[PDB]
Amino acid sequence: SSHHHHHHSSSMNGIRWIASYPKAGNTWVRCMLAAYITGKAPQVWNDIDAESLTLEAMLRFGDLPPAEPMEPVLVKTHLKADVPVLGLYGEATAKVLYLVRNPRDMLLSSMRMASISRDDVEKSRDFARKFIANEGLGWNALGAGGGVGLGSWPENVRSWTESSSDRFPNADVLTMRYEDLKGDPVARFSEIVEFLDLGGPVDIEDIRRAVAASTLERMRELEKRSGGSPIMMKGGPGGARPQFVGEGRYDQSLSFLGEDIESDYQELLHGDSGFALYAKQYGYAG
Amino acid sequence: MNGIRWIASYPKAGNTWVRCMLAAYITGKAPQVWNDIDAESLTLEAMLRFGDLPPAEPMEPVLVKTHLKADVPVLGLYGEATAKVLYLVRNPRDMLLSSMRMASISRDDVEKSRDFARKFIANEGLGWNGVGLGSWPENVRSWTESSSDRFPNADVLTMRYEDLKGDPVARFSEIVEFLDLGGPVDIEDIRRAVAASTLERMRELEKRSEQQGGGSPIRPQFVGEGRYDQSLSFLGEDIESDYQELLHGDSGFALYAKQYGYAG
Amino acid sequence: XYXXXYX
Amino acid sequence: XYXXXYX
Ligand SMILES: [Cl-]
Repeated sequence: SSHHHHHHSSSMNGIRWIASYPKAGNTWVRCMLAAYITGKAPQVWNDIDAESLTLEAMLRFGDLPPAEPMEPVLVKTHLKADVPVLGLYGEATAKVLYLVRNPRDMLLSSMRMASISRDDVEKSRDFARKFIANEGLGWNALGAGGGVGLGSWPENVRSWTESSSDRFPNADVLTMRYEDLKGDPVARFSEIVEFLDLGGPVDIEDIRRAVAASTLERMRELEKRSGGSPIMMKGGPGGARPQFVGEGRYDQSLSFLGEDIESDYQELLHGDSGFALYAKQYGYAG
Repeated sequence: MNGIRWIASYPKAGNTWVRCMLAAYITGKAPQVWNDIDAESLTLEAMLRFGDLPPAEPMEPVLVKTHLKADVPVLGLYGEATAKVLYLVRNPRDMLLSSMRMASISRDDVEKSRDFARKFIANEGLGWNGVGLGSWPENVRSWTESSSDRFPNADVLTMRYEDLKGDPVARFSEIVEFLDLGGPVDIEDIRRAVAASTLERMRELEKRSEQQGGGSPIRPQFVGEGRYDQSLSFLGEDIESDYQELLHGDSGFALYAKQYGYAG
Repeated sequence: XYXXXYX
Repeated sequence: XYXXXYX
């Protein structure tokens, strides 16, 4: 009986948008929603996908969320709210949940997901400077929304959070900071659930269990165990893929890329662009 | 006539070729790069990627390419606005192999080519790679039948890749006449648009595009040889045999294979 | 697959 | 890294 070895494998109905710029903690929230809706801990990615639609995925097959749902329908997107596809849901939209996150952390998260290691000085510097230059990820023609459909960060934020009585006349809108969720997951997630109004009293015990089911640790297990995908273990080098569930850090310094990059970032933060305005508004500007 | 003209087909059925001929005809200019083709007709799936969509109330003839089955929800938006469906069909043997080549799978990589053929056969198409395509029979059926239902205001024409290959001028003339792109159709210009779009011109278009990055058709060459009824025997007789079995039943696959002269 | 341990 | 195990 020796231990410590490793195994040898060799409106009540209507659309609820879960909208966010890439890397703002959208999947975590959807995981908590799935856990909460089903009262079961999600085990693989498909358990998460089973309880909320992804617009861009659906579009890939010519599919669309129902334009007249007879139930609450959760739909994720990173697309700007003013893309023509979203205009089909002007009236059918009942809730907008918009998740925002520190652009520093979105930048670094996106970088990892682009398979750029902080060891690759040239590629990581290039990536970070493009992000700053473009006020976000809408330069990446290969990323979500083809870049253009995503917009820069301020463009995305503005589209989802402003003039909501115009775009979605029948919807309530709630903006939630990733950082606030990290701070007090149970309190903030219960606010999300109450806001989405999926029906009936929010049981704080159900909320607590849903949060417990969706911690970084549980979601790391989910990633390894999956099953589906976030978008055949140990093939060769080329089979490696960036870790989807990372550390979920806050206000990361860009200094490790070079103090000049950090300085460029600060220049951006304290300028007069929409980027700086939103960073200030959401407490990301210091 | 205002309204959408769909250029619909299962993948690898000669869609880009027809679009090239259309661009040459509409502009009266031989396409030199991919962008000259893409300038003249929209691609549904490319647009959706941006959350964009063809106009639901078009005030002019609008050409749109898609590989999706006609019955997916997105196509449902265009029930009224659809004026013409041009559907291109091609021998599935050749779609299979063209698709296999474009997936950068070598004919002598026994395991990957075999696996690819098996999946094509098991799934009766390429709808596993996505479900929006459907199987070949599902796609063919969706576009060519019950069109009075899906697109109540549209006429439908189906053309075989192989017939286009056999007599480009006669066949493209029929396409242009059908699509109703305004004014009588001058045979000289059908001839000129066909000449601008031969395999040779398109290989040149491919090269030229590559030296300018003047677009992309979606590294495997997009413009190949356009072979017909290729044997799958090289993949193995069990696989050729499995394929033939598809042709010899009374399934939808067999029905359309027979119908379009692909059943041997 | 998906293992693992630690025995 | 990015691939799992264990072998
Ligand atoms: Cl073992």
